[PDB]
Amino acid sequence: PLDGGRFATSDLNDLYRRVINRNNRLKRLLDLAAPDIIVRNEKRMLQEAVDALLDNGRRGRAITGSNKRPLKSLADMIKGKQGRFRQNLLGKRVDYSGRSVITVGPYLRLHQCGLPKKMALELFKPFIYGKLELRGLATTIKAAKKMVEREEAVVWDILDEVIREHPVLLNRAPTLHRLGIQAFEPVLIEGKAIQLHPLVCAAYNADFDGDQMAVHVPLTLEAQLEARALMMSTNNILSPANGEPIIVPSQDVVLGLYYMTRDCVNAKGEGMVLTGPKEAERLYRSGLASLHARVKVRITEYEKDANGELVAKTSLKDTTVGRAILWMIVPKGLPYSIVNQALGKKAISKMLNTCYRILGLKPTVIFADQIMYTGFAYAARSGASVGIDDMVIPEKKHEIISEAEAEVAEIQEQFQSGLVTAGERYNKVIDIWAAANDRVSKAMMDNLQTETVINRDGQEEKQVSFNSIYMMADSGARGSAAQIRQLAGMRGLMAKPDGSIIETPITANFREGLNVLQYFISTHGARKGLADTALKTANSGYLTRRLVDVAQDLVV
Amino acid sequence: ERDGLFCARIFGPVKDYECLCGKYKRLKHRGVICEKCGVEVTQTKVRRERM
Amino acid sequence: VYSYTEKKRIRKDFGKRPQVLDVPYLLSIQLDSFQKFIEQDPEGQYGLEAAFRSVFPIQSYSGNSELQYVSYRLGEPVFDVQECQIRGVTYSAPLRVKLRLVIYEREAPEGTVKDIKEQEVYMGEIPLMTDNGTFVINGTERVIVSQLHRSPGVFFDSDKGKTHSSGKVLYNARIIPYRGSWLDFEFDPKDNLFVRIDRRRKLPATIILRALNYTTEQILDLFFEKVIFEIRDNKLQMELVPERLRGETASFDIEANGKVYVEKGRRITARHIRQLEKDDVKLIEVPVEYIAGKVVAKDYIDESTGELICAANMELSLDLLAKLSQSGHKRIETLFTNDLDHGPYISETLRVDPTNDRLSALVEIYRMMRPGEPPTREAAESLFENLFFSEDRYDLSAVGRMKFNRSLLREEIEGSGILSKDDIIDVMKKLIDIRNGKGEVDDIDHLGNRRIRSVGEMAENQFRVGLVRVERAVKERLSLGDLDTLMPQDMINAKPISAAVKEFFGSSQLSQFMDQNNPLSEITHKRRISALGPGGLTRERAGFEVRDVHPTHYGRVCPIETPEGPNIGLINSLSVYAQTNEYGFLETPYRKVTDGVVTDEIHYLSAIEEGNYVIAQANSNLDEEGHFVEDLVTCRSKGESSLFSRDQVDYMDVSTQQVVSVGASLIPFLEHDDANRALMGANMQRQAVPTLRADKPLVGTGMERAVAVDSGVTAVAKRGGVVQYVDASRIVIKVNEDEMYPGEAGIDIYNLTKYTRSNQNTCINQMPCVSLGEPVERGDVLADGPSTDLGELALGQNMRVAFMPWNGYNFEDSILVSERVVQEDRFTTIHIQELACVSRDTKLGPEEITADIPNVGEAALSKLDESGIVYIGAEVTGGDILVGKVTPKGETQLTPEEKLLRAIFGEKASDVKDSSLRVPNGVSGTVIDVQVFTRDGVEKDKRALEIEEMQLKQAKKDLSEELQILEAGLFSRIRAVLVAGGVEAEKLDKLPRDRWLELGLTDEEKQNQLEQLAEQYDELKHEFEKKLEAKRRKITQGDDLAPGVLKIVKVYLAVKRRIQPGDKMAGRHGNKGVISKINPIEDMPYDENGTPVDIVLNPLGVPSRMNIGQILETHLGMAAKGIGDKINAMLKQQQEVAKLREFIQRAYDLGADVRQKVDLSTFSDEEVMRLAENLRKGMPIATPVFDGAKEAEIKELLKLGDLPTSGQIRLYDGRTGEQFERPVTVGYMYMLKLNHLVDDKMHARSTGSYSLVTQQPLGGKAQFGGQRFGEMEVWALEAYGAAYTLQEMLTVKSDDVNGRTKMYKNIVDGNHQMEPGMPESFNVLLKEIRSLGINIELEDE
DNA sequence: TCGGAAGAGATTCAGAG
RNA sequence: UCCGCGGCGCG
DNA sequence: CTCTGAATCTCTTCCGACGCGCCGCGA
Ligand SMILES: [Mg+2]
Ligand SMILES: [Zn+2]
Repeated sequence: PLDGGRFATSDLNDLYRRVINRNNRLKRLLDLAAPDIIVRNEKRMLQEAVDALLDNGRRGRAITGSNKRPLKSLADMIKGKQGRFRQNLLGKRVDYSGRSVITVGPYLRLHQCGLPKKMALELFKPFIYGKLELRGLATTIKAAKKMVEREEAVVWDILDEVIREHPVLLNRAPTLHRLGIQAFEPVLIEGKAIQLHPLVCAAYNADFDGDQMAVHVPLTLEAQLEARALMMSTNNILSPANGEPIIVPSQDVVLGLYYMTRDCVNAKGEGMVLTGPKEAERLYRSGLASLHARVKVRITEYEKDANGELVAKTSLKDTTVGRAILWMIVPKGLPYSIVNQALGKKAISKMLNTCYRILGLKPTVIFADQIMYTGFAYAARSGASVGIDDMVIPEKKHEIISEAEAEVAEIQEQFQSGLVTAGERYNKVIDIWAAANDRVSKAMMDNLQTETVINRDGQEEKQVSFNSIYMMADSGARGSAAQIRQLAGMRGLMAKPDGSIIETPITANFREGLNVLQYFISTHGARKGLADTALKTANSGYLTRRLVDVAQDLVV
Repeated sequence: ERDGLFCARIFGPVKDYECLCGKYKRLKHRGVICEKCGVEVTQTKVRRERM
Repeated sequence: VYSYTEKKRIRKDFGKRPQVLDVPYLLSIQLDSFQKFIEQDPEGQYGLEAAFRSVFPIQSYSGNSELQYVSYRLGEPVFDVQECQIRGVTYSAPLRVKLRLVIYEREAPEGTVKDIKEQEVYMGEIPLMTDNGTFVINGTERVIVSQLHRSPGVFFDSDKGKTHSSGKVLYNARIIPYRGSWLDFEFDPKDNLFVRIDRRRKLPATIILRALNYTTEQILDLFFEKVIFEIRDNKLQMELVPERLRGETASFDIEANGKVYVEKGRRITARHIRQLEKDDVKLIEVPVEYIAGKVVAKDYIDESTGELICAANMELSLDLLAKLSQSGHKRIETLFTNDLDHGPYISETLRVDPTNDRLSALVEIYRMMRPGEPPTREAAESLFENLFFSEDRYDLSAVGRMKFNRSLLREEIEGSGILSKDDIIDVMKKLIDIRNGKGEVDDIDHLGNRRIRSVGEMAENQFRVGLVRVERAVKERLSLGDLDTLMPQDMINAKPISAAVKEFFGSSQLSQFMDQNNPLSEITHKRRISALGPGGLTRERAGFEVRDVHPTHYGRVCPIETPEGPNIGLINSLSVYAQTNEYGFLETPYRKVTDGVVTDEIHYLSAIEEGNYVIAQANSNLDEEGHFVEDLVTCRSKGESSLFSRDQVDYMDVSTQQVVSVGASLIPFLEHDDANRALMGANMQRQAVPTLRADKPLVGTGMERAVAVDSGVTAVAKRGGVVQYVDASRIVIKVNEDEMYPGEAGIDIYNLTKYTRSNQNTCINQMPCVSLGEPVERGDVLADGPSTDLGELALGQNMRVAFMPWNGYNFEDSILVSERVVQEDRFTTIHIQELACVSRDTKLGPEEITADIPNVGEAALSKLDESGIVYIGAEVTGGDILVGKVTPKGETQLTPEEKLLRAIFGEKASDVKDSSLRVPNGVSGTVIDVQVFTRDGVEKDKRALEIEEMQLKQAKKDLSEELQILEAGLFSRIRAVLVAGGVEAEKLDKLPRDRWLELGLTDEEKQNQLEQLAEQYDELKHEFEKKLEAKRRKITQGDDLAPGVLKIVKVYLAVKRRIQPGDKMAGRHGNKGVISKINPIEDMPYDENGTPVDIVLNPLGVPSRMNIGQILETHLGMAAKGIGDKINAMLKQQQEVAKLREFIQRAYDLGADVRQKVDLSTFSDEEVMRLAENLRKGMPIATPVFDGAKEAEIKELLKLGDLPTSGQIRLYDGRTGEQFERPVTVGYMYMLKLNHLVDDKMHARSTGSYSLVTQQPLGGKAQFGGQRFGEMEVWALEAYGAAYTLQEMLTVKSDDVNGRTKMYKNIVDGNHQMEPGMPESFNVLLKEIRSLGINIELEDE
């Protein structure tokens, strides 16, 4: 039925009605002894009607309705992405599910996700009915329903009681690889945003610029045992694509660790001796020494002996206050040398991997959580920030560009004298512009990367710069040499839509203003890339569907 | 309508144990046919089944 | 100099480049095209008159009678625009046409009329564009997107061998009409020429050539060039152009002037050609092999027998040559095949053709076009002729003619819209020339080739469809019956016209629903250009090449504003200055160069002409003489940038910002950031939501004024004067004496849209921003609208931002917000939701609105009146009843035992049930308006009668207040005229106003003016009474509503919504972020003076996204408020205004060579004080897009502000009280809320409804359905060993009609059992497969 | 009441008789 | 309590 | 000079992610 008492007829009903009408017409023309050609025409129409009923559009022009659309025959109910097979037999809609905008929560342990109270109440309403009647607070389902809809705080106590060990599944569309669905043990928060642990968020391929996520609750106890034993994020440390761990920090965590382990030639309290890492932590927190100061410290480490015992060793080593602080969280069994250098992303990755191979799963999990906490805290205390003065422009650049344009004028006038073909003139100009761009990039990196500061004894000495953007790139937290090159050095050649390279490179960097011409020609690459990814997604999805279909039978 | 695309006499009643004629209304006659019409006293689920 | 109004908050410009042309009226395309559509026109060029003349007159031959067209006129729209929006009726006016019917006598000449009848036909109703450029359809705002499509004409195209893949190149030329069949011509890997019609089939071209009235020999003579040979005995001569020799290899000796000279086996070169040309050779003697291998050009006849031995396109058979030479026809004609220049393609087509004659080709074409029927000469001839040459079945519009000629290089510019023989043969010759390689294919993506079609053309096309349908009806009526005893009023049926036009405005793909988040969004949606729609393109078939930027986009289409995702490239926005040429090609302004001095004259160019000339880059520096400083000025020409001397330059760009649209133009510091992020920011800016209180943006772009005024939301001063009166909702302005017209009251009034549902549920409110007695100027803004302050765009808000990682709460673009922001309601927004209640005369008893609800507590009903409607102003929450409605349930017969069971149970099993409207779950708010609409003949209830009474009282008081104000103006004009001389001011003062108007002070033109205004007063009171009578009947009259509904009730619910974690906020440079934490104000980092930060952003995003510009914005913010802070303190100490005056003058002078040059010495001190009052909250800074503030100027401004020169400051962590070792960038930034509030998305379903066919749970939030466990997730589960949860996901939770009941039971009982049945969708699949006639069944039961 | 790839059918060319 | 079709919108 | 097989050409059919959200309309 429809508004106003109308009815939407399914197209199948109309096709059936047409076939019925043609059958009735043919039978009437037969039983009243019609002439030959009339009954032949009627039966040909009937055959065409049956063709329409089964597979309208399979031959010739398709039948159509008032909307000028082709009617969906029976065959169309099974063919195509809207077909019954793909839409319903696979990919069912499901009860006991919710969706919400995700949000960073750093205070969560590894295996627990923050779930809004309202969603929890709605999802577990049947369980709440059950337990509420079981504990005798409600007698009938009507009583339970009216009580839960009034949110009598005893319902909140029951709700806190029910979920205490009840894992839930979190899913992010598209579920590109099996990590896309994971299991978590919920924690109840007021608000309306689902809170994730950032480490697993990195694995989800998710971000926090507004990505939604869906949550399902398992019903049976075998199902929740499966969710705990198989799917819990504490198990999915190793990706299936390769043996390396998937739980790897990025962004602020890596920046914080990098800052914490970087040393400088001269700092507050350099050269003193600390009887233990605890005293290093004290001296830092009391403010009598900066993290970067190099110092000798007494440290104990352990090794897995030939029998399997953690035999101890203790010695004096040269290190930094920050490095001792970080070492204090390291579990027993790893060698101190793992820490005593500027820790980048790859160093942390191999550190987690070596922890997982040397020790069991749970020490690695605890190590990951401690890493996340300490990295965030010390990054915050660091106060790293980016300013306009940081993107230093190498003053050599003007000279190099003047040289390049002089050579361009030289080759152009050489062509004006007819001494060369135009194609080789183009090639020479392109080559000299590329050479100049590389020279400018090298000058920019050299100026940015290192700087001079006074030593303890009162003399100048070079050291790796603490320039913020360089620190972000060098740590591997974010960015790359290409992005830094574009930010400060001249960004160079760009391609016409045909892929050919424009003779005149974009000379201004991002810090100085780009003229309208440079900007306009640059937009070509931007829209090329956006269209590129837009198209690539579909092909990737299609290819994955294929591979899955071919290989789905194979089981050990 | 009788003999129509939705003819209850063929496909069964529109409602559980309700004859089109209104002859019978409850499960006391469950599984019997009406005499005024060929509809059967059964559940609506049969509507999904019968071809 | 500045207007007085603009003296409030004089924004500081920084642009160095002067501006020579103000931005045009932003909506001009829509309004002007619609005006062109509807306005009267004597020449019948466009619109209604053109459409009518293109069909009328209508003549009947057997009837010997004619229908002909006098004129058209458009009636008055019965309803105003706000009435249409309230009552849901399309804003339309009646189409009136003057028509004449003619009957002649039955004797020659047929032109001898005998009777004429004339009358006016109400042939349809047509929508009118509102003043803001949007149509009103039903109850909705709709704006028609102007389409961009391929122009009609002829194009030439090649594929790089992709089809055949052997490495050759294939060519095709296509002709596209405005309407009618396509033709395209194509080559082949075998070099044959083929023609196809609407891409039906593939046929040799000669078929058409002989279908055209040309014979084979004529075809060869026309297409090819001919060479002549002579035979005498057995000596052979040929007649030669020496150039014709070029290309061949001189394998045989060749003679000229009686001497023979050839280097055998060698190719003839230019020295040979010159030798022969100076020889002036004419006829030469050649061997038999040379004439061998040459085609026979035409038929040849032997007179000794009357026989033919030569056919067309035949090779030279030496036997035939001997026979014809002995017969006497010693002359022979042949074609020439240069392997490059003179390909034999047409000859090969003539060889491969199946047809032999004109009629054979005609019938073959007919059977191709019309399969399955016997051909007939008349049928084929009629089909061909009407197809190509019936000017009503096929038409190249005048633009088609222009492009067709100009691509064929013909001198003519105009011509008949139908093709012709010469046109076809010329285009075929051009295609041949392209195949030879003496030309180039056409580039269709080029912007000089595609055309903008506005609303007027689509409207007139649909109206023409209506006209042709009506014409068929009229000719049918003329054929069927008499001609004298009827009037054409009945002959014309309006139904097809109204059907077509309403179908266009409602249904059409380009009639898309309007968006109204903010004035900028409305502007950009009105201006938007779409490549899709009728005759357009499809998202699936759009390849990269149409999406990609084309170098002639510059200055015409903004490259930045395109939407993201699958629609990218296919949707664009007009650049700011681009306007439509009359032919629909885009047009851009330029400044004339005249011998090194820019003339500052303006010329408009299209992509073709722009490509032809040399245009200089905008940022080129100039002297005051107009000479460029640099000699080697950089310019662009023919799609390439280079350097040129001062004299070569032909044109100069008008302004720096002409490459971008408004949406991009708003972004400050655009010249400093990547294109991806700029694109995302430009698109996101549209989604901004208007805040509770507007705020100016500190770092603007000057464009805000133009956009805010040009949009329809703000009330603009249409007539200068002085503001007499203002309240919360009405503005009354006294027009000055000189500006007012004679006989006018000299007073104008405006009424503000106080509160209404926006098209995306946001608020729409107008707030006055003037005070009593302030002068107002023509074009001033009197009342702000949403996101407008003092007439400047006010989308966002100003926030104090520090760039610093903070305890992971800003991890991965997350935003952390200080509670102080929440407490000040900085981002609080007001939302309106509209709910409808429909009362129906349903079967089994009618359904009525009432307060008599069964099975409900009385407290809820107390919120309602006795009629069953909530009182306005009542707070209401989720699950509560707003209006009570009740449905009868039919008989619901109970057996007596069930009757007594019910009786012992209670009042249950009632035949009458609740159906009342309920608050949507989770929503709460306050009820602001209630509306009823009801069918005629039904009684108005208490709520209905009370609201009708209040509405009629409102109408009466409004009309009477208008009367009072306007009569006060009229009598003020009486005073003004009477004081001018012969005064009796006190003698009148004793007399009442009626005496004033009646009495005569003099006997002169003044008394004529008094009489004129007295007649004005009589006329205005009479029109007032007529208006009120019409208003009262219009209010009291009922409504049509819909079938089956007796009465509808609509209730309006308003809700105040608050910033909350999970909400999405973003900044203009395109850095989205979800708010992930609110913080007690104590915990936020605070600077040395103790003022906390408000928003903490992650810095790590900046280098990787390359949004460097935003950092600069931050710095400017810290500078801007800096001055504000200082001036604020300078005000707070209450010192002499002269000191702050000189300080402000310094702050304006601070720029270097800036165009601003504003001086305070002309300002009086109270104006200076008002300026300071507005400047207290910071000094707004204006930075143009590509001529923005430089870093040196930023540093200078900061230094004058006493802030750190680097822009970084020391900072203390509030949570510990310690100090960060690194300096931090803290400044001011402009932030938006993105209308993706968390409470609109959070959703959860334990159980609920289920679908009919599939028995699966419903989908979507509205139906309270569940999420979809898509197949990718199923594969994810399969990757684990997690079988049991998969089985539970499929069977019990989803589709088992009994298993889920069992599961619900067991869960309630506390036992987590499971019992998997069978998915009902599987049974559905089985039944469908069986119904298909294929037997499928289970086995081993 | 569009471009690309693969398969099937039809037509043409070469080799063998 | 509902089959969609078209459209924008965010992932 | 003719017949058959193989090769080539022409015509027809199939396919080009997953997920949510609003609006309109529905002979
Ligand atoms: Mg995302
Ligand atoms: Zn019966």
